[PDB]
Amino acid sequence: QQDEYTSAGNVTCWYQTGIVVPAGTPTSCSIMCFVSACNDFSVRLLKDTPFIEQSALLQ
Amino acid sequence: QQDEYTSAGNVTCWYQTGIVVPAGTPTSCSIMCFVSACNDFSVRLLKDTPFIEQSALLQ
Amino acid sequence: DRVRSITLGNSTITTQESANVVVAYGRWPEYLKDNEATAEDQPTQPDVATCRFYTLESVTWERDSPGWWWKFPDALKDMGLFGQNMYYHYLGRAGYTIHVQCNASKFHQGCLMVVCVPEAEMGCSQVDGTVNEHSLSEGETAKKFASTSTNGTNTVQSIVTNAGMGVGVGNLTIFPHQWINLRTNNCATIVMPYINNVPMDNMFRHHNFTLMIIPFVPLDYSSDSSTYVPITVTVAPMCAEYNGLRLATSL
Amino acid sequence: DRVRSITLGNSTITTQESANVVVAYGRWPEYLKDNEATAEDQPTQPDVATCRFYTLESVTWERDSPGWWWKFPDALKDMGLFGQNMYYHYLGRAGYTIHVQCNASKFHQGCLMVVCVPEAEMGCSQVDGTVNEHSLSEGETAKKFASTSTNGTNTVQSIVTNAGMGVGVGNLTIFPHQWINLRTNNCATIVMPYINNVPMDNMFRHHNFTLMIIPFVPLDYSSDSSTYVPITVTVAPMCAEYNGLRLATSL
Amino acid sequence: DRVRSITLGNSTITTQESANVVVAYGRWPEYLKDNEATAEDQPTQPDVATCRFYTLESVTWERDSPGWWWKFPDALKDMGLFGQNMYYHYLGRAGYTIHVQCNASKFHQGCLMVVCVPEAEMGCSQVDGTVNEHSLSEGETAKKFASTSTNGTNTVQSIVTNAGMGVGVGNLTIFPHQWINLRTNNCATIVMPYINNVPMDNMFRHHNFTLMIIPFVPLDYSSDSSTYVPITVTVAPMCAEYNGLRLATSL
Repeated sequence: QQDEYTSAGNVTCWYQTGIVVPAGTPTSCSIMCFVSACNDFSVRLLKDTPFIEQSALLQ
Repeated sequence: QQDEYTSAGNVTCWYQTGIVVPAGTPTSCSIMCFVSACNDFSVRLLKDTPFIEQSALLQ
Repeated sequence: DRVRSITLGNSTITTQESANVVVAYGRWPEYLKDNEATAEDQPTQPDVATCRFYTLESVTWERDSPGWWWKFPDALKDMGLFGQNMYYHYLGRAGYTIHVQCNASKFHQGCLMVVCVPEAEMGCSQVDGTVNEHSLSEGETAKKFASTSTNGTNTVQSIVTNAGMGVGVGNLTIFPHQWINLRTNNCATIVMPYINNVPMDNMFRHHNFTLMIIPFVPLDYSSDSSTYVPITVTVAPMCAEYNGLRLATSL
Repeated sequence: DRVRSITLGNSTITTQESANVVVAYGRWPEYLKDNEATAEDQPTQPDVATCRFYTLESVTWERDSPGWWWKFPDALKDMGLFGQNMYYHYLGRAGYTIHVQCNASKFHQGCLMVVCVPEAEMGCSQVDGTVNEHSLSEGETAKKFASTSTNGTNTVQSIVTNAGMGVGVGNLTIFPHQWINLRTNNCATIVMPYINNVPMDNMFRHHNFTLMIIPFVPLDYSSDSSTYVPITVTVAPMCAEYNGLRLATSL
Repeated sequence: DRVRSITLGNSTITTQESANVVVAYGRWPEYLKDNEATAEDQPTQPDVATCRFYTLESVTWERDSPGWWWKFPDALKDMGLFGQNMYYHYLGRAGYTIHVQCNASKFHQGCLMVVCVPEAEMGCSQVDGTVNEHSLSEGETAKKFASTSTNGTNTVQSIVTNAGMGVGVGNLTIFPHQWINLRTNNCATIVMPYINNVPMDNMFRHHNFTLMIIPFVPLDYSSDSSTYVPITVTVAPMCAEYNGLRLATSL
């Protein structure tokens, strides 16, 4: 639950040259992004998650 | 300063088959040519060059 | 693996999209040996003035093109000193390196067969008739296969399906050959040794082999791709020998 | 053989279509040694805060584009801690790695020359005049070569054929250079050592080298291919040293 | 490195644009051992009549296609002798090799995810309801994911973003998977071992795994490029075993 004291920064992307295509090709393209953790990664202090909830039993 | 006695010949280029392109490509293309000397090359008899000249001092 | 360089005499060919090289029957050209010779005079061997690449004139591959053929020798009788050595001697002997070039873009399509046929004897369009040499060959200019059955006198029966020899054209793969598939490669190369039933022969009287170029898949392209696609042949003699020097013949 | 990776500091560049790397005269950058120094105070060497890739702003390659140039240093004087170390010292020294990127499709065409010229002294469009520094450089923004002879006062004579130096533009291959041929590669890389007649120098007063990007074959394309094709430069200093610490200068 | 050949039984697959092969969890299929068996009768092992590639029917990838799924087994219950051995026994066991093919030109674009999900239990579009087996599977014909929330009775809730399981579709990479990126490769291959909580099981009652094909980047093309682009699946069982022979069941 990050606050201003433990902030980590930002990521940005820019055109270094631009996209060049020949005739007969679609002009627009798309990029996809994947995330994962490295081999020095770890966590601690177990807690309950805020993503699941119920209003009564039998759910 | 080559004369008819020390002539060296000529160079020519021709289509061996022709240029073939698919649809969606520019038809015209261009070729470039570079010149250099081999490892058996040499010169002699120093002289002044005819490419630089002046009409008065301070030039 | 696709790049190749061939040097002969003062000529060199480079290529960047070659398949391989066909050596006709596993035999490279070579000179005549002593236990196989019959002519007794000392032969001449020019060795760089004759053994080099000569380029013929090009043809235009169109959307409906049946194919082309040349006859060897007699396509090199006006080529430098090879032709001059042909005119002054009675007997000659040589192998060959053939190189066919045709390039196109990745948006074109088509497939050519390049084949060398030894002793390709041809028939006349009139069955009660005989052929003449003008209908067989035009030197460095190519003869053209036809699209249907031919008629009239003195022309060769040249519908492509029979290859002008009374055979099926799909069986010509029995001879030394390669393919030019426009999506794969852009050149073919065949190395042919001397093939005959006698050790030497007269080069004006006898055609040793015919070169055939036949498209199986026609040329196709789309909206604004290049329309002009040429094909070019280049031939180099190898281990050339001559015997029987006299005054120059006249055709 | 075409894939390359370069790491400096906290920055990395990958490429999948590179030709090779040019090392200017066979010499890699290095620090100043003891038997070649003249300044006596201990120098500072930041070593990861200054030696890393900085990216400039991009230009648009159009169908009729004459070319562009930058001056180094003075194009990196507002770049992080390299610029701050430039402002507080009297003497500096560094080599560089330059990387130019421009990608396009297999249906485009064009050819660029990327060249680094040491001590590129330029002339004014008025022959009875002198140049000023605004006409020589705009920092991270590029100056533009022209299409014809230039006129008016205070501008540099910038017709591309003379490269603004009174030479033939086709001879610039005497300097360290590479080519970007759109059908072959999409990036150029040059490693430049420190080149001067003195071991250190002031970085605001002296331009050590000019970077020129000149298209020899213009950009061309067809019906509905992409029209926007940008070019991007990225530069990293190497073995950076500073001497003579005082208060910060002001331009 | 991109060419591959796979032989099983009397069938062979060649490919010239493959990425690699995924082995589900580092485990290859194998037969059941003696210290893990519970059923006592001698099992049958046909070994070439069942372990071979069977091809299903193809689907058409259109510009707005949500995706497709199949259930295994029950997609091979009418395939040769594998299906016949399924109908006469009570217990069966097998691993699989899956191969998905989709080719296109260098002027097309698109990206597909190919994933195998063990025990893919699905939900009904009515939340106070239960599913039936016709809505889960149609044998060799594919079920189709949807574009929005589904309604009506007896159909599966099939909006692609939730994958019909109540999860995020971008996390399905936790399972064995590959990608088909039209500019990179044209086929995917996954080798799946037997995965269950019991050593054998009945093949009509239990779906062991679901195969999902989901496009993340839709298919796009320009003026006169080909519009019809099909996708094809081919599956081969491996180390197939059966137990409990009786009369043939009837569905």
